[PDB]
Amino acid sequence: HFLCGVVEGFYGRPWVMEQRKELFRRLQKWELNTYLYAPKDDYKHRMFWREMYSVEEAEQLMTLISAAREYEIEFIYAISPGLDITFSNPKEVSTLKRKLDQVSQFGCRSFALLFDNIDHNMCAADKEVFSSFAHAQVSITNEIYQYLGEPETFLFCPTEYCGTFCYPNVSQSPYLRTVGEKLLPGIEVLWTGPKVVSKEIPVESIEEVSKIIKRAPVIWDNIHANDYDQKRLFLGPYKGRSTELIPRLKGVLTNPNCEFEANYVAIHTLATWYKYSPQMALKLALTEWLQEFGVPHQYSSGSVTLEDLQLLADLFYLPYEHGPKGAQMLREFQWLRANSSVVKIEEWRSRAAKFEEMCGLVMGMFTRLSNCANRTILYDMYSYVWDIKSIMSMVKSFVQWLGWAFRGGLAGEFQRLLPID
Amino acid sequence: HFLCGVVEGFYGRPWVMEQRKELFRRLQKWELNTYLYAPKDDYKHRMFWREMYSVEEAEQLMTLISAAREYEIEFIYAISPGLDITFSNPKEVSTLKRKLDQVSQFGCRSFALLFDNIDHNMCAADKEVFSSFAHAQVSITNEIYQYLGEPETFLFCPTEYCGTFCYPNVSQSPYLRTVGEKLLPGIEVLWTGPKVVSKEIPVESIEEVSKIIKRAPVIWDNIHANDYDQKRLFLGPYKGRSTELIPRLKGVLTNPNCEFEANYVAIHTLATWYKSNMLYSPQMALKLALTEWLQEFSVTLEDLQLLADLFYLPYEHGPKGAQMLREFQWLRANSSVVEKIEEWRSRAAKFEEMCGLVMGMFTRLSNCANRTILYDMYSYVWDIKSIMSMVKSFVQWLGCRSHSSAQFLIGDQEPWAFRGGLAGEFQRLLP
Amino acid sequence: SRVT
Amino acid sequence: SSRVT
Ligand SMILES: *[C@@H]1O[C@H](CO)[C@@H](O)[C@H](O)[C@H]1NC(C)=O
Ligand SMILES: *[C@@H]1O[C@H](CO)[C@@H](O)[C@H](O)[C@H]1NC(C)=O
Repeated sequence: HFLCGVVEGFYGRPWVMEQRKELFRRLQKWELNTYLYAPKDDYKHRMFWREMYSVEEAEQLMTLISAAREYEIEFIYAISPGLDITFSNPKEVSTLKRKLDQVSQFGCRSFALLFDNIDHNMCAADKEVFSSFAHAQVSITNEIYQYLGEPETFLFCPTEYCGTFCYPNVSQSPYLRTVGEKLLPGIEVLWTGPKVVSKEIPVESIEEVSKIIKRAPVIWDNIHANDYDQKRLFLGPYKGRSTELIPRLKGVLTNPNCEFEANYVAIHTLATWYKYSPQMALKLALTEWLQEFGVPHQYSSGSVTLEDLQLLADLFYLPYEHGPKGAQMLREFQWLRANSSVVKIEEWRSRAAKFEEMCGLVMGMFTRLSNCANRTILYDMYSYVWDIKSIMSMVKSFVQWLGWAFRGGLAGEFQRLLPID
Repeated sequence: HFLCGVVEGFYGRPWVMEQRKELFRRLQKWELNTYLYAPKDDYKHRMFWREMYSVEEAEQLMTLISAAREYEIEFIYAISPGLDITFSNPKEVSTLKRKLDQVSQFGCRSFALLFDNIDHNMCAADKEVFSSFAHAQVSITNEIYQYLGEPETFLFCPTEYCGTFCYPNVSQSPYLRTVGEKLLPGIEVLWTGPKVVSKEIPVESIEEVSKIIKRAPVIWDNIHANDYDQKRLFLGPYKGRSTELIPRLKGVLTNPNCEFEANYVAIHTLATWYKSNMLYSPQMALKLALTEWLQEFSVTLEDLQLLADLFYLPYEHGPKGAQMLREFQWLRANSSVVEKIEEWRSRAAKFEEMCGLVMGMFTRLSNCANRTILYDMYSYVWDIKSIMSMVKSFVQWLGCRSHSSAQFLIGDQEPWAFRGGLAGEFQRLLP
Repeated sequence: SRVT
Repeated sequence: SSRVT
């Protein structure tokens, strides 16, 4: 059974249960199957990981795992204990087992252990017991596997979870050789690609990693991940992963934007790709998303378009790429600024006009997005669309003036001073 | 009565009821009295001002207006029909009344009409019936004041609601002239200062406006508003406002940060400045607020002191923020010096440490217990935390230059070395 | 300032 | 430390 779905795997506010239930409706509607529970900053997933769910939280989680079953979505409960765990103390281990059990008794049939973004060293007690860092994860992992009874899905996220993160390189890695050889052939290995946010996940590279770990990996994809930049949102199509990768992979679990309602394209298209042109796949997704907008019902006395959503997506597209309308406006503004010294030049004025109208459409897009019925959708994207429309007003002004002191605040001030911006 | 507390008046995601109830609590706990309901993007407050609250909506408004009365907080409900209302048409007025009626029936005694941020012109029908735009606004506000039975508190935010916005100046403007003379003296008037978000409210200016509106205004205070700037958050003391104002004002309602749990300092300190003069020290207030706040969150006072200084006020960083900036501006300026330069090294060590503190603050905030407070500030705290890494590591780099000529970026990056996305790119081309 |  | 992606 190939795994395809979403991993709620990001830093910041986690999604509420009413949202996660909505996630399950959609995943089923788009014929996806998995959900990997892993929100870095949900209390007892990581920081206070040993601590057992209160009876009121135990109620909410059991209701969630049930809803997962209701919608034929497999629920994989992951735990990230690697911050401050002593790998050899059996009180640690017995507090892990006891927690996993607590979840097991909510329904949960599938699990995961995540050792990502943690110190490569370990305390002196464990220096004694295990030879390398790998060996200590492999050991506590393999035990917890057998303890729970070898469930059908069990996932392990390595510390060297992408190509750049392997020392010295992907193939000849002490750490990855130890995982490959000694991790029980039943459990699965997560992998984000060349880089943490891989622009491309090429086939060669998945073979280069599949050898060293003795198995086909499950992609934790951060293509649509947002947590790393307060001004970035990603609404462009799933892209840079060949459909040829499917024969060489056990899954793809996309770690998407923090804002729930902002992930309709990222997941719609992943499911399209699961059955590929990303330009086509977007249109399919934008066209279908548009119906979720609507305009409030009225018993008394301008509605968002497909051309609006195409512009929204193009301005908040992908990590390594702006959408076409975004790229174009940015080209046209670069040409207008650099040719401002020509004020025969009817060209500048005819292209000024066209860009001022391009700017106008961004303002129109926010006006209409503001008047829509789905306020959940509006609130989740508000501060993003606000920003784009206000920079565009400032840019519309500035172009006309050829014919923000504290902006960003302290962060912004320091950032302008770095010479790489 | 002198009105003092919070206007939920910002653009974007409004607060949910259980947030608004926890606010009423705090307004009482710190001896504040009023709450103006005017969140720009609760659709029935403005864009669909004509629309009656539904059944399930009604229960919420009613249960809210309850918790306000229970906590002796004075609920003012606002409505902003400014955009698309035809002022001259009787059926349009009837809707406005009918809706105000509907809310009256939830409990609401106090009301408000806002006419901020709208086109200064009006339609065909209004040009006939009304001599000026100002005449139109005062007419329906009067008619509505009298229809509701003339309640104790009833506000009017004008279109020209700050100094910068009066054509041509404050005293010489037809608009504010018309409002002073023709607008019923039982109606109060909202004012934000010389500007929309004011650095200082000088007493001289509040007199200059007191005369032309013919009364003591109520201040909508945008000082801690953060709805205009995605990267900005304001945890600074209530400041730039003279206690000497109190006597000359009918109130001060602070329009604060969208993130609810980050308004503790913003309101707590407004409380100490109301209480002090029913003089006052912004630096003291802050220390009181930050010590008290800390009970709610392992996170230290120093951590919060730093935090508040990093995210201080619209026109001013805090001491530890401003000094970190000075040093980094000095360190990069005098970096061409890689005897006589033991100074740069020993200061680059002082700096790399103060960066280490911002990292530690974040570790400790993320291990904290109060997750409501963590989540409301997470993206703000992660941003500074992470800009500081790139800064600390760039000072490091300038140092290890004596014995290297590697680039500052090692080859091909992760995305978060090139920030801001499209918006960010456009912005770095404005001069 | 910046804006409203 | 820092311990992040
Ligand atoms: C003006 O701008 C402030 C902050 O941008 C916003 O909160 C406020 O709602 C707008 N209107 C008025 C009257 O202040
Ligand atoms: C690494 O970075 C991504 C995006 O910053 C973050 O969501 C994720 O939690 C971290 N772990 C993995 C496997 O990506």
